[PDB]
Amino acid sequence: SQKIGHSGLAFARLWHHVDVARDKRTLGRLASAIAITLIGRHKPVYHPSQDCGDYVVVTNCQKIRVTGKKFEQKTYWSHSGRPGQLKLQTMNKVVADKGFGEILKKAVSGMLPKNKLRKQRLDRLKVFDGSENPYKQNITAFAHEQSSIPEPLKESIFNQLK
Amino acid sequence: GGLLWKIPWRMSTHQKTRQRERLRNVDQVIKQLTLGLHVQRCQDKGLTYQEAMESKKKYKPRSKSLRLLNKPSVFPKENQMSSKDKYWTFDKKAVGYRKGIHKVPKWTKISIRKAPKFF
Amino acid sequence: FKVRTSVKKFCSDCYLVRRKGRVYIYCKSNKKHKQRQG
Amino acid sequence: SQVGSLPLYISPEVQVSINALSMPRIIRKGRTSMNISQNITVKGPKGELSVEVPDFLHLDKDEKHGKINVTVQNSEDKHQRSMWGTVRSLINNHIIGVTEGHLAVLRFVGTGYRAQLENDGKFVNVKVGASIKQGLDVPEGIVVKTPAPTSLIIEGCNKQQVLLFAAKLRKFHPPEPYKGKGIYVNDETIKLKDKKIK
Amino acid sequence: STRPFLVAPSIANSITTEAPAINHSPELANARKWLPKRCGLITRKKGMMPYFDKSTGERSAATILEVNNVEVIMHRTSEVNGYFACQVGYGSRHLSKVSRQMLGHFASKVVNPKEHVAEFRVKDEKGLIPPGTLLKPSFFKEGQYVDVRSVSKGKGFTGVMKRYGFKGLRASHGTSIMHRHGGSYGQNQDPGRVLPGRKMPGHMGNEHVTIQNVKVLKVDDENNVIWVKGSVAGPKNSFVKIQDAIKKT
RNA sequence: AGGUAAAUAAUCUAAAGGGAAACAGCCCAGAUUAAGAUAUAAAGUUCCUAAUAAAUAAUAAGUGAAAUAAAUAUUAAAAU
RNA sequence: AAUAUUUAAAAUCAAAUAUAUAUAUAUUUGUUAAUAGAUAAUAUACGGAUCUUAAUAAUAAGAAUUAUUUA
RNA sequence: AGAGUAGAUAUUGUAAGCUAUGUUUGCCACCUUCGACUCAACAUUUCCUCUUGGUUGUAAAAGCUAAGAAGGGUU
RNA sequence: AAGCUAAGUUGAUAAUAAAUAAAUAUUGAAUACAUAUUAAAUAUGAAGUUGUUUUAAUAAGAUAAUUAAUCUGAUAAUUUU
Ligand SMILES: [Mg+2]
Ligand SMILES: [Mg+2]
Ligand SMILES: [Mg+2]
Ligand SMILES: [Mg+2]
Ligand SMILES: [Mg+2]
Ligand SMILES: [Mg+2]
Ligand SMILES: [Mg+2]
Ligand SMILES: [Mg+2]
Ligand SMILES: [Mg+2]
Ligand SMILES: [Mg+2]
Ligand SMILES: [Mg+2]
Ligand SMILES: [Mg+2]
Ligand SMILES: [Mg+2]
Ligand SMILES: [Mg+2]
Ligand SMILES: [Mg+2]
Ligand SMILES: [Mg+2]
Ligand SMILES: [Mg+2]
Ligand SMILES: [Mg+2]
Ligand SMILES: [Mg+2]
Ligand SMILES: [Mg+2]
Ligand SMILES: [Mg+2]
Repeated sequence: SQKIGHSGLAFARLWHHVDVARDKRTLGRLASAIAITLIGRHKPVYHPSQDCGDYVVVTNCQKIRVTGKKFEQKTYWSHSGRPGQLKLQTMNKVVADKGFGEILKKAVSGMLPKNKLRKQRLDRLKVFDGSENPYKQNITAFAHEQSSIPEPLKESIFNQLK
Repeated sequence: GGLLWKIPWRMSTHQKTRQRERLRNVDQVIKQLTLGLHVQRCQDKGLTYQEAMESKKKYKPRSKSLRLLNKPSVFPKENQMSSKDKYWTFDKKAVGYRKGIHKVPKWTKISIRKAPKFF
Repeated sequence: FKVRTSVKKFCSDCYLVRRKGRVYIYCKSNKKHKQRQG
Repeated sequence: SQVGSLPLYISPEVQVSINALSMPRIIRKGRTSMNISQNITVKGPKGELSVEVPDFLHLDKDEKHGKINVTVQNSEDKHQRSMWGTVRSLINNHIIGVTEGHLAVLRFVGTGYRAQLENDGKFVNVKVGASIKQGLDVPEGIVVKTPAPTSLIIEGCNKQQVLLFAAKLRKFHPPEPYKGKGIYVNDETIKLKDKKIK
Repeated sequence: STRPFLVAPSIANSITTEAPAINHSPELANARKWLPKRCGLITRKKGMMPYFDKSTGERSAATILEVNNVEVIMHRTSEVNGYFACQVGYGSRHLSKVSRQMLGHFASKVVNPKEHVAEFRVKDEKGLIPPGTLLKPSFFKEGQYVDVRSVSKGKGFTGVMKRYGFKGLRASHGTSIMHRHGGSYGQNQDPGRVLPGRKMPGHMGNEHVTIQNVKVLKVDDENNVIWVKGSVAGPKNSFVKIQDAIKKT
């Protein structure tokens, strides 16, 4: 009886935004939160046989928080398959070569279930080092929360793009 | 020793909680066994159940097993034991002359409360 | 230079040193006293 | 601690002031954290120097007697006291530099060993023995002159810079244990081994 | 005339920061590269002749590379492409062979249909030659070094001996039918597989080669030929890219 | 010595299920057939993976986090 | 503060409990940490991700290690 | 301990002690081909090449010992 | 004779640059001294590392044409580049 009704809104791939400049969680703990919202556990309509994930946009990744000395000690491995060609890159090298978004993407990828939906769930995670992203308008906005935003700033974000 | 019995040498915090609970349950069984004897003796003297429970004098057990099980020196209560004795047992062929309690077979059921004074 | 797990002070001029996650010894009086904790 | 407790006598010609940073760097560490949100600008007749002191360090001022005292909010923490002593030492060194000027004497003892200034004094050419031109450029804030080829005098407002440059020159040929030969940063001496020539 | 639109504060109030530069980027990669400062030429190898020096009599093999209608077609810039290069065309070709799309592309750049087209990457704008300017053998100077690049001669399925210089097996002393084989190819059951890259029979040739530091010993435009000492990869009538040597000057 | 010979107890042999990643012999717990409401055992509760919040101290080594590697040396902390 | 020993609830001290009960007797419990030493062959191997927190500041994080505990 | 002109720790290091590897000779029985030719891949406990510390026993040159180093080479 | 070859000819050992291991230093307190820091600041340092050069693979991007009697491919024929 509870299932009968308009179910379209429930299965809507909303877009969430996390600003690492304001968020105070570390890399691992933030990754765990991002994985849960990508899997869809936050939705009461979730079933393991369905991909109910929601797009997650992460900005200002350069202010990520890594504790200890992992930034220069943690090693990322990638083996082609031939003996003697194992590559061990430290986190410092990876971010300098690809970016801070890849650290989050790598962390989230492990959290995701090892299913056929892993790759589809990972691409839903968009990570940007800075604040400039093409998905600025692709976020959950509400009428009752536009009072705080000044009009000149609002117009710049909407019309003035790229 | 090729076959892998991956039994760790330390317990998790959750195993320790369960061990403390199991010791308390055994003590509560002993506490209840004595209580029944005290109440039964009091009823034999003529008293009723209620006054027996409220009697100032508590008849101590006379059997050897129950008398010793009520001695803290012989069978200490959980709140009386040391942390080492709660989680560690005595083995004479181990470094430190101690080994994890969880390595004792059927440790959940068997009761080992006393260890040698200096070991 | 002496690479030993046991580093000791012989000369009254040796001084212990903590660097690169290791213990060093240097003696201005005599250079044979130099050792590293390895 | 004890070094940081020493009074600091400031002459009238040398003025010392504390300021604040518009961009406070926050360098992270283990269980302890550090924040730098203040600046000290020591000024005197012989140039001026600046230091970025930590936020948890404040300078007490007393016009009478020209005495200034450096204090920290909590001296119990090891990190604070360690920084307290270092800050005390350096500001004193900056003050001494801007009022008198630090000096370094480089002495060459080997035969044919000498230093000649090139590029209108900007370059120091060392001749401690080699088939390749050897020398390093003088940095900003360091003035180098050579009273004689054998000797050399180096001065500047920063004690750390002048001695680092002098030490860098020394690395070309440190003193030899057998016959004294090389560059001497100061009056330091090297014990000569016996002349047991085989 | 304002369309409806709503903004979430999560990005309206966010501070503005510029993403740092990453090595995986055309900008950083271009700055790391080792590129020459001048454009190049497309040539067709016509053969090889002896070059007799008239002052000392030394006889050195020289391969003749002709230039025919070598014209610059269009440019490539960092702002729109990420690298600096000069597209160069060679030769002339009948309209019946060139695709309609390509014939339009050439017309847009006011050039003839061309036998070949190639790019010569350069260090910066200063090396970009204006489009439509014809290029001559005089573009190179006597006695300077250039790098040649061409597809090598085909050789078909070539065995281990001819491909990697394997010494094969004994030719006598009881050897069985297997003489021209490499012998072993792995270990016994530890890897359980032939490791990748194992040297093995295959096809060699029709492959790109880059001979470096080839010396120019005669430049003349009245015959439309360039003389370069030595050998240039490829067969009769094979396109060769000449450009200033990066290693030697 | 995953060796050999006996003594006591349990399990496998002939034992499903949960836990120890995988696991004949270890910790629980023994399958008549259903259902699935409630208690649960061992074991767990950041995500993969069903489930959590706290109190007091120590660690700065990623030591450690489900298979503890020793004599000794260094640094530091308490008591006499 | 310097120097020389040990790292101990045995003795002593503190606390809790059972009896005679304002006290005494008896029983029980409470005494260091980090690093180096540190070691081989297809490939990093806590099962993997990953785990140590940060005021300006978020509806909101601050061991997911070790030791003793609570709900 | 003892040699090292002097001095145990430049170099050497009796006999006993604590360990690491599974490269030799063994032990258990869960499990019934040495050498040569060809091609080699991997480790470093580094033979040469590169940087460095010690060497009354580093005057120079050759050397001894030790640390970082597996990119190239090793009839 | 052409072709193929090496016993022959030509070239290459891939710079510049960045951070580094052992090691050599400046200032400097915690700890009046000393201490290159397992404190904050400042420098050197290897045939190694990142890179660079070279080959192979995908094609982000770019120029142009877009119902065709000389738009794009393939089948078909004469062939070796
Ligand atoms: Mg042969
Ligand atoms: Mg034959
Ligand atoms: Mg075989
Ligand atoms: Mg047996
Ligand atoms: Mg049977
Ligand atoms: Mg079973
Ligand atoms: Mg049975
Ligand atoms: Mg049954
Ligand atoms: Mg670990
Ligand atoms: Mg587990
Ligand atoms: Mg006692
Ligand atoms: Mg491994
Ligand atoms: Mg002697
Ligand atoms: Mg011996
Ligand atoms: Mg080594
Ligand atoms: Mg010599
Ligand atoms: Mg290299
Ligand atoms: Mg040659
Ligand atoms: Mg001092
Ligand atoms: Mg010194
Ligand atoms: Mg180099």
